[PDB]
Amino acid sequence: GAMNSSNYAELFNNDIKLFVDDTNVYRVTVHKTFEGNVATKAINGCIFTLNPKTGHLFLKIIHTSVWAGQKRLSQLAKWKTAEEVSALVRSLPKEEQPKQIIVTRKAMLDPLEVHMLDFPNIAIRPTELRLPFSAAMSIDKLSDVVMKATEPQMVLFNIYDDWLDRISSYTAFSRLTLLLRALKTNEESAKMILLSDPTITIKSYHLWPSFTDEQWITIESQMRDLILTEYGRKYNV
Amino acid sequence: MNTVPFTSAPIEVTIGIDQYSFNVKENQPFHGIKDIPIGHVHVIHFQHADNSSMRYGYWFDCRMGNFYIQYDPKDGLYKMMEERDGAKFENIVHNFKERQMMVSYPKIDEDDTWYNLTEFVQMDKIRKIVRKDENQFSYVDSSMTTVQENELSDPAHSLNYTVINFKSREAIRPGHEMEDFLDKSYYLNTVMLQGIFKNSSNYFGELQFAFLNAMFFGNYGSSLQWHAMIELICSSATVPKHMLDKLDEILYYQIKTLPEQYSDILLNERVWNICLYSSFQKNSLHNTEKIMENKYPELL
Ligand SMILES: C[C@@H](C#N)CNC(=O)c1ccccc1
Ligand SMILES: C[C@@H](C#N)CNC(=O)c1ccccc1
Repeated sequence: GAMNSSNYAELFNNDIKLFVDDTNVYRVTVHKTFEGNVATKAINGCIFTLNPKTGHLFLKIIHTSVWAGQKRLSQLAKWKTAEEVSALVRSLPKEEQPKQIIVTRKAMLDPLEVHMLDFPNIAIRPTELRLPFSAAMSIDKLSDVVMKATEPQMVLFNIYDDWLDRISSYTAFSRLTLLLRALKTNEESAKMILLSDPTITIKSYHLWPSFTDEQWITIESQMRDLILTEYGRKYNV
Repeated sequence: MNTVPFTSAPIEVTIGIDQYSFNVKENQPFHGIKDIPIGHVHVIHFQHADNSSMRYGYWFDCRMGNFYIQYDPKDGLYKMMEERDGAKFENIVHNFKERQMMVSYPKIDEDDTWYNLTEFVQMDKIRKIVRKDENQFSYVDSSMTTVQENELSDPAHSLNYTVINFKSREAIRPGHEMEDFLDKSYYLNTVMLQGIFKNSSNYFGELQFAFLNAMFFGNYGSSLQWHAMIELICSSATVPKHMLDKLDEILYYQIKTLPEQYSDILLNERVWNICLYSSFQKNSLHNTEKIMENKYPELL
């Protein structure tokens, strides 16, 4: 059934599963036309497909050419997402295919189900969690590869860097969700926290800075404060 | 005009014949139903006074044999049977008619209701959905499940309606996933009409048969089938104009005949609102939309 607080540890068991987030697939800027009407201009997007146990991220870049001459783009975007997730599953060896795909938005359920009819044993699940994966485009290296793309492209990352050498998947996912929640709630402040100290660098092969265990505790506390703070500046508390 | 005699009426029962019904008191001298119009299928149905549970009945066509009803005190129901001795039957009937112990099928001459509800229902096709080949008539009750219901448990006692499933490989061509899900014309016209049903006359008939079993027996799986067959048409952008015009007439008479106090359970809000207001055919069912709005505006 639906994935929620009560079954959260299931994410880190040994049954292969993927989250799919489609909130950055169809991205537009809204602008005025010379005649004073409103129009949109699409910009490159991406499907965010993540193994929460291993950190493996399959980042399918959606190039603006896929929308050319198409109608009802917000609806098409869900079906295009489902087509690409299905294609990814089919590309994986059988022993690497997921047993479950969890969609972050319920509107992806029917498109993904229909595209996965050939995989009756892969469960397609919604979630009650309000996960912050939209903020993925606030990770500088991910945003950069999406905007630079001149054609459809799949790029693989480990969204946990090397954290699993020192922490469990549960703790890694919790840190990821904290960082992304902070970037979503106040991107500028969150990025200030992560890069304030010029002596902590991001390795070429990593997405996040190379914090020590102690510095991660400090960082994580700072992100929590921000999320509470902003919750005051928003609710006046 | 044909006749279905009864041996007797040993238990108190409400008897229906098509859209008509009457109550027969325990051991009341009652000997059957006469003046049944030739040319249509008919249904004779039963609800016992003591156990309103289990409505049950028999679909038949008097052109296919001489049928009568007899109560079985062991299995506890009124059973339809065929009398093969033509002269024995005619003599039984004529005697019961002379003694005026037969209700008269009470058809008004202006009234095309039964024709309009059964236009495409045949006894040969009903026998291909309700399988009991030794009999020329077909038993149906409130509890019988459909083949599709069983996929999700006694097969010989099932309604074999054509399984319709919008999220299935039968419904969705590889490579046309979005197209076929959002516009079911392929599935309606190629898979179902050209490939299974054989023509629209057979699609309309199973849709009519599904409705009548839902209404007369409260058969839940039949109601599911009726609504699925409506939804499959309304969700197709490409439907022959003659089918849409006929569907409007079909549904009009079904909605007109539905008992008002059963609408809550027999009508699926989602299907009807989708069909009348959101679907490709939202503007093609004028008669049905007008009767639905004047008779059941709450559902919408
Ligand atoms: C008056 C009768 C005689 N003799 C003929 N009517 C019926 O047998 C009948 C009519 C209505 C309900 C049940 C039986
Ligand atoms: C299952 C297929 C068969 N036979 C299709 N059903 C019908 O043609 C039909 C079934 C019931 C009444 C009228 C027509």
